[PDB]
Amino acid sequence: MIRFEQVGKRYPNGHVGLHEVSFRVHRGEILFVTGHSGAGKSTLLRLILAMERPTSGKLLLGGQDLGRITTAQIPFLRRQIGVVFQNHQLLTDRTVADNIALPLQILGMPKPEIAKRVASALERVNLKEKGEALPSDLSTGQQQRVGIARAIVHQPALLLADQPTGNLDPRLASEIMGVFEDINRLGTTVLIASHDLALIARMRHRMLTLQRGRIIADREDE
Amino acid sequence: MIRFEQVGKRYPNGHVGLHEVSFRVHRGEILFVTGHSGAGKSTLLRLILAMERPTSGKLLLGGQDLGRITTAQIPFLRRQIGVVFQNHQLLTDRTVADNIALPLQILGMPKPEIAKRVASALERVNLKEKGEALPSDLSTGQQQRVGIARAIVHQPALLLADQPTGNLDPRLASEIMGVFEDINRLGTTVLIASHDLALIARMRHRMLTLQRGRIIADREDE
Amino acid sequence: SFSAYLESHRASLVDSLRRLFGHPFGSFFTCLVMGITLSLPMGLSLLLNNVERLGGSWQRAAQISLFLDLKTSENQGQDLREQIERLPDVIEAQLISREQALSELQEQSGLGEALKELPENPLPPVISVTPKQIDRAGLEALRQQLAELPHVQQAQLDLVWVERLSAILKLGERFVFGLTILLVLTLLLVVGNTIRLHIENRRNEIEVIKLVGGTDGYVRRPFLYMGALYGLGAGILSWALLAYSLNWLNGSVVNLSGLYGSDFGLQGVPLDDGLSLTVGAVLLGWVGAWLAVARHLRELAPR
Amino acid sequence: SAYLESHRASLVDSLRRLFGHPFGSFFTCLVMGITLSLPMGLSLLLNNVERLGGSWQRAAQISLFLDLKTSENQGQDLREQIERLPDVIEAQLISREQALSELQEQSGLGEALKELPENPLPPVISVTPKQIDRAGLEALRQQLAELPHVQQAQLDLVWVERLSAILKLGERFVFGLTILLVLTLLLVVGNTIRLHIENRRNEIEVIKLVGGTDGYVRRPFLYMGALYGLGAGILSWALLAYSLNWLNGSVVNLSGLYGSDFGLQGVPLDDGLSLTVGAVLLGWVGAWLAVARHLRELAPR
Amino acid sequence: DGEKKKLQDARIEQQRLLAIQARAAYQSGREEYLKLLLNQEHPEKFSRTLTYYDYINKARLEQLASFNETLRQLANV
Ligand SMILES: Nc1ncnc2c1ncn2[C@@H]1O[C@H](COP(=O)(O)OP(=O)(O)OP(=O)(O)O)[C@@H](O)[C@H]1O
Ligand SMILES: Nc1ncnc2c1ncn2[C@@H]1O[C@H](COP(=O)(O)OP(=O)(O)OP(=O)(O)O)[C@@H](O)[C@H]1O
Ligand SMILES: [Mg+2]
Ligand SMILES: [Mg+2]
Repeated sequence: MIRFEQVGKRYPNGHVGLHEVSFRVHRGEILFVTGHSGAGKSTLLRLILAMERPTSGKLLLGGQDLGRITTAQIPFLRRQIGVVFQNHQLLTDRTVADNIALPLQILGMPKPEIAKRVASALERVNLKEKGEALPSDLSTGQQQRVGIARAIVHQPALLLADQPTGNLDPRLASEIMGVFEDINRLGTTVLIASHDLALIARMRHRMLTLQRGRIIADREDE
Repeated sequence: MIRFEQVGKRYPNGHVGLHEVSFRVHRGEILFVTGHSGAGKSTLLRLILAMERPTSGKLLLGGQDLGRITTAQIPFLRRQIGVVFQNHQLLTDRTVADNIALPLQILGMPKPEIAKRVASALERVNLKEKGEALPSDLSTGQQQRVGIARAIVHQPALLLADQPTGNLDPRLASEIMGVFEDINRLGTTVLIASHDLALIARMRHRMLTLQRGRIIADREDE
Repeated sequence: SFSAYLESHRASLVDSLRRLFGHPFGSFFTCLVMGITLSLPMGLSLLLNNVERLGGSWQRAAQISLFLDLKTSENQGQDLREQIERLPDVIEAQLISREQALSELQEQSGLGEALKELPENPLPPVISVTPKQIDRAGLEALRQQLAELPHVQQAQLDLVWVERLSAILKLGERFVFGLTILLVLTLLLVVGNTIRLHIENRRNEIEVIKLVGGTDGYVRRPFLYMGALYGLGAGILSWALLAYSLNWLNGSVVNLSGLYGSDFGLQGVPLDDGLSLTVGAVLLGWVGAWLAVARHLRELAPR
Repeated sequence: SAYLESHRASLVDSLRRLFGHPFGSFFTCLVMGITLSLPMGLSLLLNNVERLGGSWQRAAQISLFLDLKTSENQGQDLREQIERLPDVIEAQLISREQALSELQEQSGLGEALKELPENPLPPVISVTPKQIDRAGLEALRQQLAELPHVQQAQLDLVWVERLSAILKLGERFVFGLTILLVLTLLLVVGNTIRLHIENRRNEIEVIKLVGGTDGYVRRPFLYMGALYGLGAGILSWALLAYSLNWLNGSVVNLSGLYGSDFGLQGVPLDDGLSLTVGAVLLGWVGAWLAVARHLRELAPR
Repeated sequence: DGEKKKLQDARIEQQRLLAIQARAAYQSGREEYLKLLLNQEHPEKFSRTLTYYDYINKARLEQLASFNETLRQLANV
């Protein structure tokens, strides 16, 4: 339902990041992608979001195609998918309680279950000392796993996330990637991008490798 | 040498970021300070940059004291530090060659050798064909690549940064680590913080560890 | 749902007042700008509605005078009084008698010790009618039908500036029409620039709530109450300056009218026009917020 | 000698940023111009109507009369005597014969002295002080009635206190509409200039943590705020030329009917240059106050 | 004698002349001062007319004094 075929985003400048991608991802599978600095995979995950057009090929996401997408149908698809990204920004000069609760007013839930879902997800983050404070009050390491805990809350059907452990301990990394099979124990999609080959060679990973838009560089590795 | 005596910072929000610390920094000494998630070493780098209040204790960087110093004189000290922070400080909608040239317009150095120096830095970081473009026209690792290009230029006396290639692959990062001792082979002090521990175990160096704002968590691995 | 719609409006309302309390120097600074521009077109319109109440002084010049003969009878005097008032282009016809004409000279320096020799009063009664409009050129053609009366002794007009009162009037009507176009159109630009630049400010919060979901109404809701409460702050800060200004200038007009023998002065301000002034400031910030956000949402459109 | 290349680089970036979305920046140029035409457009209107004062808003007249024996050299002696008073306008002398003529054509009879064989009418003088402030009321009339050879002088409806009440309402309405518009002008400019620079707040803190100074960070925004004053000073000069010639189509109806050659001067080059450089220096002060708030908001100590 | 008709005809013509004068005094003695600053007339005009109406009235007093004083000597039989 997520199969790529003959798609690639052309750039108006002198460099085009991706040439050709064609792959199918099975449901309920833990996915990992890797590459060098010239390789394009953040545009590959942004292609699933598609805030700009792919301008080549045909792509499928369920019944509604990604090609020729309308403004009136996009934010129903955006509100069911929880995406965090590496350029870390949040609502400056507010508390962190409503920052976690940002999509919960969008979907619409009553008040007495808003606060208990904050504390139930924050226990794996080890932020019981700071539950209601400013985003600038948090650490530079702490504010990524707040955004990771944003993806944990209200259980999205599709999850994308970003490159995690940007500023987290290698010891405390083992608890956050242990969370991602617990949230993928039911029928979701997990697309964690990682680069440390030591910690991603433990269990079943598809291990897609990229170099300058070349999708076919590694096998299934199962 | 940089004498690192007793200092402790208390925030006005009610939380103690760091309880006590005292180190010893020699001329040209290399440090690899890395603890757990509560260790405020990036706050300690903000204490080094003197944009935070020292609160309690005393901090000493160089021949001038850090404390009761005028605001009009401290960015002269900040000019000779190549600070790289994990939130990416780049001017949006500008050419990429000006992003290297941010200290270069300050110091009063002539124009036709600006273009020679910005061309000089881009093979040292292994980044070609991306010149004369926006910072939005780059890969996610590439603003880290032009971020560390902002530090290596002009050969600063004190190089202060944290966690290069946190999202970039360790195949390219070994040369990026391998650049850093060549800067350290010259008469420069490098106090690089690398949050990871697996890649740094091969290098023979001095290691420091902080836990819950304590002075010493683990002993020096010199 | 309807329950989720009301909670979305209520949470955006209470966040706006917490935003309004924050930055107390900056929130009060743009509130005075929102009021002091609005005080000019409604303030000058309140002046023009107050000046037109005083209409007896403007309709006092160019009064036509007719002189009777030596024989005086008052019963044709009231007959010619009501006949002119039946004809249009009048305000009111008044006639004073010979005894009134005798009396008004006696406080004056003329007619001193002269009625001992006079066997009777020879001054005829007069009419004094001012036209209600001054229209255009061609109002000198009323002279031949005022000579239609059988008793005409003098018709001493000053013929030059009766037509020229149609020159001074409608010069000022076009003069205030110059400013009631210019001050309204400079009101629409000052409001339309500051509200649009607020959308240009704080730009980072829009894309972080758009890629995770959200509609166009949810992003517009913290700015719509932001546009409304500054408009509500505009009408209050307009209200204190107009009440201070009308109290400041009321001493001069009562000094002129008391010397003129009239009870004229600057009137107060209504409550019905007061509520109409404030809802205009609310709707202007509401309309200006809708046109402001449409540029920024089209800039980051999915397309 | 690094200041000259830094100023030229900041100016070329400001024009390049202005070409980026040019419909938005030209929208801000029009707002800065039309409100600027209020205290300058009303300034020339009070600089226009002082050329004619005898027939408009000033006709103060006192009926000071002479005795029956009057010589004409004594009248012109008193004309320069009343000109020594600081508040007079005109001083002319009327004679015996043509004063008899003007009363005859006013009554329309022409039979004033066909009955009495001798002439009783005194040759009198005309004192017309239209240039008074008139605030002394009839006490000014009593002070100007102090002549040894005057007999009787009248002033119906007291009429200098009424001329005071016109002139007091004239000055207070002008000063009422002077202070109100300049506080409308100085707050619209001061709000709008400060609220451009609250946008793009991340650019200031990038150069601040790596060093920088107050002179470098002021340079792209001093040229940005001053050029909107340069944009206003041309467009406010343009609309003042359009409005004055539009009003010129109706002043010639009054000028020809009265009988005069009264033209209205439009956009003088001395005031037109001063209108532009007034707005340019206005944008420099407003940007300097705006950047000082941005230094204090994230001060390190 | 014959001098009593030559004063009474002079008396009735000046009674006609004062009647026309007081009628002409009622024309330019009623104009308001808002008609001033207006109609191409200097403000000394329309304000010195009434004080000239004093002067024509006071001058005919000595004429009426001279006519009445010679009537009493003429009435002696
Ligand atoms: N708007 C653009 N115009 C031109 N070139 C672009 C544009 N955006 C990205 N690129 C280039 O295309 C490539 C896309 O890389 P991408 O955005 O996918 O990041 P990435 O996959 O995460 O790589 P990295 O490991 O370095 O972080 C980059 O090398 C970049 O230089
Ligand atoms: N303004 C503040 N007020 C109170 N506490 C603060 C403030 N800023 C930071 N802190 C505290 O500093 C602590 C950690 O600081 P720091 O960011 O330097 O650690 P770290 O660099 O992220 O270590 P690692 O990168 O491996 O995660 C945080 O737990 C946070 O609570
Ligand atoms: Mg730290
Ligand atoms: Mg990327």
